Amino acid sequence: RRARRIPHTAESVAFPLGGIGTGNVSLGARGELRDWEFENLPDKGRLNPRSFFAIHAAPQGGPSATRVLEARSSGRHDRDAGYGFDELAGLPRLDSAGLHGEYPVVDIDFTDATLPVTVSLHAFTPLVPLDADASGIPAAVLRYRVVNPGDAPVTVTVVGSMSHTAGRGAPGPDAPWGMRGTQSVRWRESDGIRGLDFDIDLDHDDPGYGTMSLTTTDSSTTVKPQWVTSYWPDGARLFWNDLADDGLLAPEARLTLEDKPRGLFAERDADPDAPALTEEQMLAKLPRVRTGSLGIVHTLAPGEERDFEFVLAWSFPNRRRGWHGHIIFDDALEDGAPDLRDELGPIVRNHYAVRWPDAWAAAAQLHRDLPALEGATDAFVEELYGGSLDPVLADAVGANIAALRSTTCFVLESPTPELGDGPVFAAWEGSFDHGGSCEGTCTHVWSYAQTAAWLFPGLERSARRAEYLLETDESGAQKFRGNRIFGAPRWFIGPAVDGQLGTFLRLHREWRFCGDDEFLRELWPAAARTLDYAAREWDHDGDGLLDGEMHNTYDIEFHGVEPLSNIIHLAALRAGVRMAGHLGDTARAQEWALRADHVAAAIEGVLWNGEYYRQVIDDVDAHRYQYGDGVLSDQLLGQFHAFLGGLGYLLPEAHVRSALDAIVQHNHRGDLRDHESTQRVYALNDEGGLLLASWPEGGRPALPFVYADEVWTGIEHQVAVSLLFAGRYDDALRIERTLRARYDGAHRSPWNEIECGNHYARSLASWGLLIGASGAQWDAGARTLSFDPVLPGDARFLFTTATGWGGVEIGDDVITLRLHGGALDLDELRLRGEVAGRGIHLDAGETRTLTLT
Amino acid sequence: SRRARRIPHTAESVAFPLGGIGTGNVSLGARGELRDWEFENLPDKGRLNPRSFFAIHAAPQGGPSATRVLEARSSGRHDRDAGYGFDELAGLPRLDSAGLHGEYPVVDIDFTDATLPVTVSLHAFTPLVPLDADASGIPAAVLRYRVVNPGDAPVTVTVVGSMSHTAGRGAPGPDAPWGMRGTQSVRWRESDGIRGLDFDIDLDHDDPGYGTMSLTTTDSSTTVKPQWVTSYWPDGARLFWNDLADDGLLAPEARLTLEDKPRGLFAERDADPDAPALTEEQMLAKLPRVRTGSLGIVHTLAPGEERDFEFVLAWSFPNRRRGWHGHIIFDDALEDGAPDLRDELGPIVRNHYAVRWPDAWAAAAQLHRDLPALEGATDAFVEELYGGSLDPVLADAVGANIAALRSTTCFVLESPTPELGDGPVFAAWEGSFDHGGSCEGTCTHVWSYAQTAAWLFPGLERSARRAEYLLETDESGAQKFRGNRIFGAPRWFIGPAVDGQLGTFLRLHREWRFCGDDEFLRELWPAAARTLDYAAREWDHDGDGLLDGEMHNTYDIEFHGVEPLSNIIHLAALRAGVRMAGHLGDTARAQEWALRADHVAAAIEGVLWNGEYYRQVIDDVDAHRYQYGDGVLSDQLLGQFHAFLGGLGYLLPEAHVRSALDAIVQHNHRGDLRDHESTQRVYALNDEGGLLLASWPEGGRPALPFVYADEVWTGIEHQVAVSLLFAGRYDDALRIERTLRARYDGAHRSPWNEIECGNHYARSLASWGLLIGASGAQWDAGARTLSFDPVLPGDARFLFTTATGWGGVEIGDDVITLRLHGGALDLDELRLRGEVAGRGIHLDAGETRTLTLTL
Ligand SMILES: [Cl-]
Ligand SMILES: [Mg+2]
Ligand SMILES: [Mg+2]
Ligand SMILES: [Mg+2]
Ligand SMILES: [Mg+2]
Ligand SMILES: [Mg+2]
Ligand SMILES: [Mg+2]
Ligand SMILES: [Mg+2]
Ligand SMILES: [Mg+2]
Ligand SMILES: [Mg+2]
Ligand SMILES: [Mg+2]
Ligand SMILES: [Mg+2]
Ligand SMILES: [Mg+2]
Ligand SMILES: [Mg+2]
Ligand SMILES: [Mg+2]
Ligand SMILES: [Mg+2]
Repeated sequence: RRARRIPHTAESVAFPLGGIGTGNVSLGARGELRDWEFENLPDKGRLNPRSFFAIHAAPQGGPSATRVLEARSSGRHDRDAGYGFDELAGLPRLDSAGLHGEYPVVDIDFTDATLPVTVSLHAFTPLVPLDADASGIPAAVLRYRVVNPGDAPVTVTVVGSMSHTAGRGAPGPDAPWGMRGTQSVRWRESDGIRGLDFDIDLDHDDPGYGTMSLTTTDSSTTVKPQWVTSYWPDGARLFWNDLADDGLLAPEARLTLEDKPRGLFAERDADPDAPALTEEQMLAKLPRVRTGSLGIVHTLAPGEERDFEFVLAWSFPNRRRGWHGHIIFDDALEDGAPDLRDELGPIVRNHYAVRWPDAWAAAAQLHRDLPALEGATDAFVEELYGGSLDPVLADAVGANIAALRSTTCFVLESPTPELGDGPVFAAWEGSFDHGGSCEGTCTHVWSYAQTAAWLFPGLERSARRAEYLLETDESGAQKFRGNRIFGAPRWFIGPAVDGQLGTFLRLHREWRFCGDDEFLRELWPAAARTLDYAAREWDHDGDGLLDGEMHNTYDIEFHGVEPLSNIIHLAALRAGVRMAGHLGDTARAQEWALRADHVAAAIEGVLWNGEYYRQVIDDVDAHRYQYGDGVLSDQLLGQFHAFLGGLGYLLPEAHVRSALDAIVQHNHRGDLRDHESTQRVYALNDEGGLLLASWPEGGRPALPFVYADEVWTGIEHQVAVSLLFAGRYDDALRIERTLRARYDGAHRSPWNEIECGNHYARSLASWGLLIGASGAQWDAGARTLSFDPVLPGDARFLFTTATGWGGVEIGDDVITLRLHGGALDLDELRLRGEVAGRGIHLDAGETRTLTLT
Repeated sequence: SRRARRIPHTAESVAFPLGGIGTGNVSLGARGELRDWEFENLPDKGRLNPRSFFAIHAAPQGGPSATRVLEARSSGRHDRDAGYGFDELAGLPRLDSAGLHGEYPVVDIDFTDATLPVTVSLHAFTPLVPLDADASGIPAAVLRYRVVNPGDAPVTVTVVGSMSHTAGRGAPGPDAPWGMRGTQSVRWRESDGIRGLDFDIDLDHDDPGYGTMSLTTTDSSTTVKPQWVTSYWPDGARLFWNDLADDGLLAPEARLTLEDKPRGLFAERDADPDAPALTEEQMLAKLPRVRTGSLGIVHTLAPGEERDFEFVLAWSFPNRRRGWHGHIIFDDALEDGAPDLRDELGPIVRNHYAVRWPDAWAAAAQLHRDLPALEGATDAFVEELYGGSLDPVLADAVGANIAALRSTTCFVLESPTPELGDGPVFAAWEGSFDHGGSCEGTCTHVWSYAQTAAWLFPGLERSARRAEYLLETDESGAQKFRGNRIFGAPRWFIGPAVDGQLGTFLRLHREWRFCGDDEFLRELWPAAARTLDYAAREWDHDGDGLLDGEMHNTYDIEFHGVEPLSNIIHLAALRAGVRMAGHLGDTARAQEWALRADHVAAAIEGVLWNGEYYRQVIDDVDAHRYQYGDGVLSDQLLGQFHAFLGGLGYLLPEAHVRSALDAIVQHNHRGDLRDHESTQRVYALNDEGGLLLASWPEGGRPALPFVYADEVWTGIEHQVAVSLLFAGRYDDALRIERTLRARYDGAHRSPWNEIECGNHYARSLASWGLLIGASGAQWDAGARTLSFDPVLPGDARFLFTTATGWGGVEIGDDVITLRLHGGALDLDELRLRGEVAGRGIHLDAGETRTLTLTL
């Protein structure tokens, strides 16, 4: 296998299935399902009762074997009440496993000393670049490949057993058995698929309502649609008895073995010769989760390999209207915007529910379209992980896509009439284990996130329209957390300099990617105002440099004069000139171009110290949370945006390189055992990482900004991307190797970079590594595509554009474009600053090799 | 040189619990970290106490200083969802490694580090004084850091404890800003011969969440920051570390907040933007409500010098909400009969320890003032339990499991019900979930397994027997197996369990035999005798003397047919009944019971014995769910465990008892569980071993056997190993114990926490019987006789207890020595291996007597 084998003992490792906005379930390195979080909230560590795969292998004329299809557990076994009944941890398992993840696809290869067959699991949820719907199906393929390496036929049953997740409620008389409603399960065969269809009797508009399914297209099935529900776990024992007996299953004659509540379960007030309860009446007194099993049965010849293919699908269509987070409280709202919530009502739907209002619909789609969906997914994996990128960089780019497809992000169906009809992308900053982290598609965080802008640009556009149409007032003040997507009044807190101007940079990015001038024009009156706001409101001494108190991503305000704000502003001005001039807004184009030149001069005159850019302040201790002559890792965040936006260097190339080099030299730690931090920990011990700031020349405040001693993968990524554009390949690679080692499975999961929450949005800065490594520059307005790889010689990269995606392959004398999705109609193709092709058009499925001479 | 085997700092499960009987607890991990902060009348495994940690500043003369948290480095998962948070101070430098050496109640944690210019060890304990439940119930612990200077220059060392109070948390909402329903306080205090930090909270004194804490020393060489800065951001910790790492000295903060008014993200929406600053007091009212302080002790160590930096951590949460408030005995499960006193009695029951000690400081002051005697007793205990002849495996099993008795699982109430009169009453959960009690009501079917308190704190067990007989036993002799009436509530409506009810009667005999108090027995005797007669009357439907048909038991199901668990317990109960009846002059009842017992033993042999073991006789093992038939039930001879411990000897032919025990071992013990198939709960798995509850070596497995048959319970493992020691099957006892304790050797589970339905599970207290069976200790307080009969020949040395006193017994063929460490002992006879060693032996604490044995 190409991916690195992660052993079954790496307990943190979780490979997430599910798509954009769908919610998720993960596979651990034991091959177990974990982190069941379908229900519009995170739920790391949620155990789904009785939900597992199992194998019965019956060698012809030989003893049978029956195992759960999981490697052995390891680690702490001191659960407070033991592993519970519903975990079935006492059933026999496979000795070991290795997990090989190339997100969105995983392979988990099992090893066992005695099982008479060998097993692997291939799993994925499709990902189709530029197709957010196809990439947002609430379902996953679970495909178990079984090999008979023995000399006699083996009859193999692979059986998924599953419980629906819906229905939990807080303990109480409205939630007997912790369940607010009662589940159902049945066998179903319709829509070209067969299997188990789960439901619940909650109201159609209850936020907790949802469905699940476990299906196959395999005709060779054996089923127990509904396990027995008794007070004791009879269901499970009967299931195992049924499976290990013969590798076949039957429906249960009786759905409960209780006649009436007795012994410990007796109702104190029951009439002791009440009439017999019907089974339905007895079921009404019992636990409300339901479980079924779908088995697929094949006799494998000596040597034969066969796939046992399932789909697991789910649908929780209803969200409560509002973030219901921990920041934007209904008493932290400012007056001024109409409160639409009573009129619009208490629910907003997930977008995915328009096509797939229940699990069956999603399953049926995934099975019907599997060749194309899988074909796309596989082409994506091959381009992303099978080209010339160093494996570390492919890992950083690819694995972090998981954040975009996690509970951190979601897509709402028409949440507010003010944006018109259609999907609106919105996101937390991250996911706490059990709730959202930091609501409002936070602009100072999300400005670092690049992945969606290149893979699902539609989503990012929908978000920019919320910020400009709803969250930007007449003066140009833009909220950095948005509440108006729900119809709710705005958050009362004011603008952040990085969030407001980062948003403006993202408007440029979005427009550059799609080429849609109408998109830009709609947002332009508000966007221009936000750029004007900065020079007017944030420069108190009229020198062109933003100064004094401005709020930033560090949750504090910087004072004095300093590069984070100023270099972002410089980039925004440059972007603003491009957009203004294109749109014919000649007054702003001129005004901003003058301003930009003046700012760049003033940055070099004031903030540059001959090695890096730093904060000019009278007294670094006069206000808490400053940094002064410290080296701020984000000093050049503006330049990261500029490189990615095709704006090149904002400042003298040698000065930018010096500054980057200072960041690497001073702020990168190979080992953190001696680091003296009172802050949050995302790197420690024998790990390394880029610090947010350090003070190599002294001047450390008593109380520096409150995250200065921390390590943020997002900042690591942005700096590495800048280093790539600057030609500092070795250092970018070292940053990325070091940070991804913290996420190699030993202590943290590859598919979950963390900050304030799991699947943290800043981690999506990582996509810029592909861009920087390849020097990809797509301008949809010019219809030009160019590459300029940092490393010389032969190369092969994934690329995206608005209209199409594929692979680029570069040699001495030729460049090849192969398109896997959509279409490409280039005015011009450039390689290393030279014209490689004019008028170059390709359709999906076509390859063109162009001579460079 | 440490006697306990070294547990590495990488063993994440390991937690050495400080605290005493009924006090609540905090634990030490193998990194030397404090963890599992659970002082407040409920379990709380995994609760992190913000800003609560020890650190060292080591300033070598003429060398670079080192400032470190006095913990080894963490080593497992680091993927906390938000990172390690500010208040964990996980980004401060730590030590390369540590080795934990626990001989409960004492622990030593030895740090190793390549950069620190001194070497550090932590010695910690909460005193344990056998037979003194109060002295063993101090809500405090000693934390004594030994620092050695192995280098070549003097080093000025500061060892600093920083600590937050735990009190005040509230459910999310407007009255719990920052998650805190009250505001804590901390101050420097010097009083009662001690000094340090005194923590309080502005909750009402009767609030269940009210309490205090203290961190004190008697060292005069202190440096202190009594109250860290409270700002919106964690300025306090930054200032703390700047202050420590600068010079190893601390100062009080001139400003208790660095906020002038709420600003920025914390600004109040409606505030006037140019509002003036608030006072410091008004500003603190708007800020987080936990308070932190730091007590440092400073000494300069010459090359080769060592010094103790001694702290005491103490706490007090005096108030419990009246009632179990568990998950079984809800209002819809309450019986009409006994009237509801709850409204008449008032909403709070106090912890017993809160009678003696008003607050944390009081308990700290006691512990410091009395420390030489308390520690002396504790050290003498440790030496007898762990420094004698027992195989270390056995000493481990006996001593580690005491933790359960001193955990949140158990507590002691001040006078919860007028119906028992005034005084402390012991009560217990079966266990402790991570964040709540497991299975309320001093459950009798579970607690009948527990032996530790009956030998170490018998008074506690007597107080509980009174609740059962006076409160939970009706006029027919039906006894509840979960007791709600201690709180003045109606009884639970569920009826008796055969093992619970008869197990409690066996424990009455046990308690009476230990103490020799006929008045204790007489008060309970009418109720107790009715509970024994209840069995033969109500549970034998075919007149054969054997209990038959539907009887509920510890497996939470009912056995049908006729089967040994019930019947061999009954046999044992009858034999104990005869002793008690005979002594009290209830001569007619003694005779009746003796003859009934003779008939029961004969019927057991004639019906339940199959030539190899005892089993369930039933027409169809599948006619009723949850049976076992011809399976081997590990608990078949539980009655015989009681009988052995109660001095009653073999209940059945010796060869048959040994055969059955051998069959339990042979059939139900597993060295490895890779091949095991269980749809049940997991307490043992994979490459572990254990004793299964049942197995079917000759077939006859029901489709749905009892619901725990395929499980492994340490309590059952212990009871069987105890019986095996009595029966002379030492090797097999040791094997069961070796295998079970290996499950709790720190690799996957903690030595100090055997688990079943909950942490610190009461059944694990069967482990005390290993000492009794290994030593063959037989104490009869009514006869004033003490005998030993060790399973292994030759020289031996054991802990022993009696009602009046405790100590060490040293045995050879030439002499037997008693050394009494506490109390007194007045023996009419001392016997060894059935022979009189001496008569008229009178010892006081601190004395020894060595008797030469006859040739
Ligand atoms: Cl899109
Ligand atoms: Mg959790
Ligand atoms: Mg349905
Ligand atoms: Mg079958
Ligand atoms: Mg200025
Ligand atoms: Mg490591
Ligand atoms: Mg075509
Ligand atoms: Mg075309
Ligand atoms: Mg917990
Ligand atoms: Mg006080
Ligand atoms: Mg100082
Ligand atoms: Mg009866
Ligand atoms: Mg009978
Ligand atoms: Mg082994
Ligand atoms: Mg192991
Ligand atoms: Mg000798």
